[PDB]
Amino acid sequence: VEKFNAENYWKKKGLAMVPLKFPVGLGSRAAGQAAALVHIYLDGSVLVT
Amino acid sequence: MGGQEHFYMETQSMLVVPKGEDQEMDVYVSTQFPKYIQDIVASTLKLPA
Repeated sequence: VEKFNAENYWKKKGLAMVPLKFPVGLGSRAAGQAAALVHIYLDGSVLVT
Repeated sequence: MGGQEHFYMETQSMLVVPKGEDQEMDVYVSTQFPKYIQDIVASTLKLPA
């Protein structure tokens, strides 16, 4: 990229690296609660929600 | 001893509504046994319950 930029006046290249820390978590324990419902029918098949 | 007609004032009535996804049926029916309706319809369509 430095080679290109020294050789080219009206076009330039650039390069960057960036690190990531994305913390995950809500305000409280109640905000992160969750629920489901599961039925098994007599033919063995399952309905979930 | 003679028989007897039920003579429920509401005659046999149903509305059968396909969802249009994964062969889902919703069956609205005047019945005493929803689970049996589920089974016979599912069986007929060759679908899991």
